[PDB]
Amino acid sequence: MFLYNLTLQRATGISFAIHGNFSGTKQQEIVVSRGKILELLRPDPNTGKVHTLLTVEVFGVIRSLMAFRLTGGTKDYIVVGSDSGRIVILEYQPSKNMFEKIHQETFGKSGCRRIVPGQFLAVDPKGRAVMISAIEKQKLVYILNRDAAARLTISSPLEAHKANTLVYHVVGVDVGFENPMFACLEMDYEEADNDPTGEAAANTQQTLTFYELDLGLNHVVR
Amino acid sequence: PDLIFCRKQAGVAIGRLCEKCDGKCVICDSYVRPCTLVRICDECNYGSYQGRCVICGGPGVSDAYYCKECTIQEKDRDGCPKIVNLGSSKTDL
Amino acid sequence: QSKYIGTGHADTTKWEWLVNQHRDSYCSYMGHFDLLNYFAIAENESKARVRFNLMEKMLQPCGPPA
Amino acid sequence: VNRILYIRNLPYKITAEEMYDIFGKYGPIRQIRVGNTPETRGTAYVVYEDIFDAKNACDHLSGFNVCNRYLVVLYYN
Amino acid sequence: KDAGNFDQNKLEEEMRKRKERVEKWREEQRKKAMENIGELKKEIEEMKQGK
Amino acid sequence: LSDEELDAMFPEGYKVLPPPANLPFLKPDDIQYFDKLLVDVDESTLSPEEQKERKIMKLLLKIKNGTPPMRKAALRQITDKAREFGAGPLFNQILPLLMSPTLEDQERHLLVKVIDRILYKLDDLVRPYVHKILVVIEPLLIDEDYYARVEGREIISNLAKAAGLATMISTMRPDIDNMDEYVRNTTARAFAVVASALGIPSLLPFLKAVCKSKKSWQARHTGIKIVQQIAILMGCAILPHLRSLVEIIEHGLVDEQQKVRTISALAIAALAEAATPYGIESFDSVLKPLWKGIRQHRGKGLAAFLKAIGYLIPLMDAEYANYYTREVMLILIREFQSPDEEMKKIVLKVVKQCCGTDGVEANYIKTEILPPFFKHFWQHRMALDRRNYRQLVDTTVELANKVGAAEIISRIVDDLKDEAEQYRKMVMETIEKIMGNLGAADIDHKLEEQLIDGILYAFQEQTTEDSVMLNGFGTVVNALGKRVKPYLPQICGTVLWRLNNKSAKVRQQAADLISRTAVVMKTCQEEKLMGHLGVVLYEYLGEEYPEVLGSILGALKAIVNVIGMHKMTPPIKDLLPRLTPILKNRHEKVQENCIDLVGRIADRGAEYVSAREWMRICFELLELLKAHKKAIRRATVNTFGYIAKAIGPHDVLATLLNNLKVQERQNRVCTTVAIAIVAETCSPFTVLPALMNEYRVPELNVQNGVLKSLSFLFEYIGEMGKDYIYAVTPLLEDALMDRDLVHRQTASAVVQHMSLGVYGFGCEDSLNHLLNYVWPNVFETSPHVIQAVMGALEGLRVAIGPCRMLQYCLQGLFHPARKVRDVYWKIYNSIYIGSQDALIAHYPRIYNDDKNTYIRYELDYIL
Repeated sequence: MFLYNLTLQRATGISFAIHGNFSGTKQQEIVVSRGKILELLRPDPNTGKVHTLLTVEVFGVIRSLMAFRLTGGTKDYIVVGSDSGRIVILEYQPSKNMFEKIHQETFGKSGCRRIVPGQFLAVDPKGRAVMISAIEKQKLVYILNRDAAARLTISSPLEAHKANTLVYHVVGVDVGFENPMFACLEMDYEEADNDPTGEAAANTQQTLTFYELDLGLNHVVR
Repeated sequence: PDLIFCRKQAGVAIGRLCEKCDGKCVICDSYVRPCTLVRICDECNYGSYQGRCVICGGPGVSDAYYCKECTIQEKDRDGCPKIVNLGSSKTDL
Repeated sequence: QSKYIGTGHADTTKWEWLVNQHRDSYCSYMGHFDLLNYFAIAENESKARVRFNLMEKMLQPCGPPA
Repeated sequence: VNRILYIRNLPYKITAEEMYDIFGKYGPIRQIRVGNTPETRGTAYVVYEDIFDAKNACDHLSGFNVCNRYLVVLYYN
Repeated sequence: KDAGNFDQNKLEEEMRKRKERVEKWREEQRKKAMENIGELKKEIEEMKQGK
Repeated sequence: LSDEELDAMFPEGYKVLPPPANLPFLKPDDIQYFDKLLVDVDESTLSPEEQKERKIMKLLLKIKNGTPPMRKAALRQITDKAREFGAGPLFNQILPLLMSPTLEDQERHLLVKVIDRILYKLDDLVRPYVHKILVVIEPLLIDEDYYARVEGREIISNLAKAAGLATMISTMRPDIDNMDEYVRNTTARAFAVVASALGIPSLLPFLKAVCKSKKSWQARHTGIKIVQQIAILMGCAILPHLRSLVEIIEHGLVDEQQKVRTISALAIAALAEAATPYGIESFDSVLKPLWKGIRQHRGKGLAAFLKAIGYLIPLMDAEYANYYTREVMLILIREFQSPDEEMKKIVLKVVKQCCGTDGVEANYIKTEILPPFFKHFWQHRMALDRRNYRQLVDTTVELANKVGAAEIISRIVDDLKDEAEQYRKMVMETIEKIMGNLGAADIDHKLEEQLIDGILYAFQEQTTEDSVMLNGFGTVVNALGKRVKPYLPQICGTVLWRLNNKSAKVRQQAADLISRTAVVMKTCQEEKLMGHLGVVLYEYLGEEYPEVLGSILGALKAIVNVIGMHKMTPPIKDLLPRLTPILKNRHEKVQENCIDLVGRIADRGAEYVSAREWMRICFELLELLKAHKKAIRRATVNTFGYIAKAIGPHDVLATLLNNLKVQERQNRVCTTVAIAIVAETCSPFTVLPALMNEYRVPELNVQNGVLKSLSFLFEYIGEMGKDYIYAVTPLLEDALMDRDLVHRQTASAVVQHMSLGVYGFGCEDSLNHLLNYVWPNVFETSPHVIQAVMGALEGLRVAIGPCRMLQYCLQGLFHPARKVRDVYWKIYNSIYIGSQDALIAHYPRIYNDDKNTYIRYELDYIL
């Protein structure tokens, strides 16, 4: 028996969303990662209802979404992760109602493991060099720059992976035109799992760790 | 004859190969059906390292690819596929 | 750091194997969607609640000698 | 006779390994400047780490026939 | 082929003649121009005039 | 003495040549501190305080001369010892080590890394040494190679980040007394590099307060120099600091001294180029003077104003752009004829930038820009200026797309036909560029005739080796398209005159141009020039020059692709035996062309041969299937497919099988690849049943060769193995039995190369049948025989799913044998990195012990 699949109705779960001027103009746009499918919605004020423009079956797992419009940019480049380390920075193109992978970079293997990045995506709105990190001591720093034609040139990954330190959440704070500070709720699970007694559960709580990925140092330093 | 590799953070640098070592993959070492292009780390294209073969370690004549039997196995998602070991290190003849 | 983290070797203890088992089985829970929208229906909690619970359980689950 | 010496009649198809093997016959080599300009091609300059080794190489290289031609050595001021 | 080859040769000769004529015309044009330019005669030292 | 001082001692037009690429032996070049391992330099017995740091320099030699880990250990140790080594002696020993000319590329990188580590360790201690690195890193930042300048900038940034901004300010400020222009430029670049890393606004106020005075022209020039250097080093990071820098740079736009005005114009142009294309808000702060002083300054002032306007125009808006262009044309179009090169190149760049801008439409360019550009620029007056010949050609190619190709195709048919070959080369280059940019739409009848006449005159009057005409002839022929048929005899006579000339380079260029324009002319449905082309093609078959032979072979291949049998002039029964010995040549390009020629010979009709001749050709080409050049390896496989399809399955299969025993294992495997070519050239049952009978022979290295051939067969057959995989399962199972030590790697390789090829196509049954036998072979102590099974397991994990592989490998994950877990844990690791989260829903339910919580109860819900 040979079976063939058909999606008689796409998913209806808004597991993620990100707001931004994605079409380029001042028109707001909200992207919803509904799991396998990614959709874009425009909140039409003339009618009140939100119109979902595109429902692209992504064939992956969008662990996180974090849009970013560059310094002096009309549209915004959505950063997406999947089951594999293939990080996709794509920008919407209203020419024919279709997306476009502006840059598909390879980070790690497939499978959302603890050491394979692709879980959390922390953008720096007051700067560049977005962090793309996993749950267990895996975090790369993609430096974004503008070419002569304002191209979104992705730099080399400046890995600042910790040692047996779990990551709760990661967000990039807007610095005052200085090196972008990136805070994360990190917890050292290595120093606790190496004692016979049992008191390691206490006295070891989460901690805010902020790294500065200055271009001068060319690496994310705490 | 167990060759070692760099296996560092795969940057945004494309791969290369020599006039004789251009067909086979940097890891699979096969000439059958190249699937994807290989890459390198930041310490693989730096000054003298500009445009060097990933297998022959000399002049580059093409782009380093992976074998279809090595890209389907997720082998390309590892670190820098540069063929470097204790013998094939930076201070080599 | 990332040499072979995720699995032991020839004389890996059963506890140290189950610890990695749970520590890499929750990442498929905090990241995957069907196995995260399914646990929030059984426990009857929100996504953030169950995710924070699973994250806090990654300290030393499976029964820690701490 | 100074430390740096200029050599003429240099070929256009030569690598650094052959120049290093030619320079290592008399002693060590400290610096070598090859011309990539079309107005400065065919000539180069070489300086050694020792003054006595450079003075010996300037005498040993004067008149060395190679590739059915002759080389011209000059002492820079 | 004893007639086709001859025809080809003739064609080639004609082409050559045409080329020559074109060259002559070009030369004539150049001569005419040399009658008066042209941006300002020898506009090279005018913009320079020292420095 | 240093490398930068030595490079200053060399004149311009030269490049520094690097050296070619239980510690190792010593070297006489490291005799500065090579007395530790060579002499009795006892720093701990009798020596000054902390003299062992000098031996650390010898340890630095261990970082240079030694092993990679032994070299990195020195840096890892010095990282935790720089604070207890003394800043003074440490700097005095580290700076001269890299200052010497013997600092190689890798040596320079190692020294830069060491200095960066020392600065990161000695942060405040680097302040007193600021006068040292500033005198050392300054020349290295102004080196010729980009790597040297990058290393110098990195060292300067590290030294700046080591101390505070006040130290860098107090160091670079009094260094402005260097009256030498080179020293002043070096100090300006050093300050710019220090500001690019220590914060642009962190040093902006100090620089603006120290440079806004009126001491002399030195400081006023150095301010703009540092501004331009910072804008060039930062790049796209001048967006926020654009107006902040323009506020201090606007003091030179109306400066009294012409030098300060030129420096301000250069800085403004650099800032506009760095912050381009968008963001011209700050540019409006000096946009009015930039648009006014175009026809106001004199000489250098007007030149700098035009250079700045050329960069400010494309970044400007659409409304004010036309006004700025009209205001600049008063001094641009009037002074189009440049007395020197600095004005001509600047005017060409400004014209190119204006043409790139969307403000001035094509109408304004054709009205006020086309006639002046054609009169003062479009001429043969630059037949020898290489830079001018490139700049004018680029500007014309950029402006042709906007002003229409027909507007220039009917106006540049004279520079190429001119007798001056020097300007004719540039004219042909520009014509080819315009034809490649626009295409063939804007081509008038008279314009097309004039272009054809000019191209013919240039090709005929090719007194020198001008490849521009050779590259443009093919482009013109492609632009002709269907119009090349009416223009057939002109190009035909041209090619005949260029081919019968009997000149080596002339014949090579003619063959190249014929091969480029072969499909356009021969495929015009003529059936008249085929004989005239084939008679001359096969004539010069024994050309001694290999390049001419390759060109002739390519032309013959193009003719055979455009012509048919027996439409081609050379007979097939004659060209085949004539081309047969040509394939035996050792020439790279000649053999590469001959392979494709032999392949295309059997393309359309393909019979045109005796079977023995085709068999001999295949036997000869079988040795070239593994050549060094990949092009020959691809052409051999591309030709052997058609050769085997034309000859026959059974004959080629029998020939390949008989060839397995001969040609001992130095080039034997390629023959096996040829068998795979049959599988790639014919159906799977063309080599399967014939090769199956080759296993009935009881020979050891006969079945071994059969397995080695089936390996490459299933590795190159692709997705065709799913159609026939159950009939080849027993053949691999019988070979996978306990037969020998070499008949095991072959079966495992066949299985691994067939699983990846039948990935997810619905043939897991036979995969399980083969895995049942492939698993017990895991217990093998042969170091060269484990990899053949390890690769098979790594392929089966990714083509079967861990739900069954881990199911097999679970029973022994804690086996009592110390040498049994060594393989089970290795296989588990190999199956873990692949399908990391895919095997999570594959493990058993580890029951809960009384000492912990082992059961994963968080997955046993019912919802």
